[PDB]
Amino acid sequence: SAIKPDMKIKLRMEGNVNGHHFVIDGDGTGKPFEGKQSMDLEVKEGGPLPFAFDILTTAFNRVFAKYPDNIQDYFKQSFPKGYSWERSLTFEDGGICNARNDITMEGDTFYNKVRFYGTNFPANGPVMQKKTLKWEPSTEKMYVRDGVLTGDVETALLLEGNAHYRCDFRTTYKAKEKGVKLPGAHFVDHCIEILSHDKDYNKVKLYEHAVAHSGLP
Repeated sequence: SAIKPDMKIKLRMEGNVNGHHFVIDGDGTGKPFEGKQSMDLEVKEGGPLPFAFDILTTAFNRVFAKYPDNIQDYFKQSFPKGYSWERSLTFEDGGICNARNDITMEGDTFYNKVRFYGTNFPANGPVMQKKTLKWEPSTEKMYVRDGVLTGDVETALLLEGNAHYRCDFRTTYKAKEKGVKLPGAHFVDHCIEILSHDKDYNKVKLYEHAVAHSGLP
């Protein structure tokens, strides 16, 4: 195995939401085989961000997911050469984002080149007014569509005042190496949380736990 039980994470995100430019660096560690990761994020340019930090967090690697023996693990078999993903996020009030990550490995470290582009967020909506509290736990449906591994998430952000703000994500995943075999259809359960933050979310500690399963308990 190329992948160790303890791996470092290095990340740079460049992006624009509703015209606002920003650059965010990340440093972290995780346990690929237990499906757990945490990372420290720091806004380097464009802070304080004028939109809900929460919209970025699913962009800050399905290598961090506990896969049982009976599901093909496309992500761990992609290394050391690595893989990319592209994601479209569609929010219920017309906000739309496109994100991508190119993931590489050098020694004990995953490097992440992340881009995040958002537009059409209404000025009076929860993203631009900073009314989000968290992502609900979610299930990602994994299947093959025209020869490409595809994940669908139907999820929601909890808002201030007991309301939910619905999001649908579609992610396409592509190994750099031709001839990594596609998996069968399956599920990955996700829980993402902000563990700590400073006043304007210039510094954030982020955690994710993910488990692959075939639907049964």
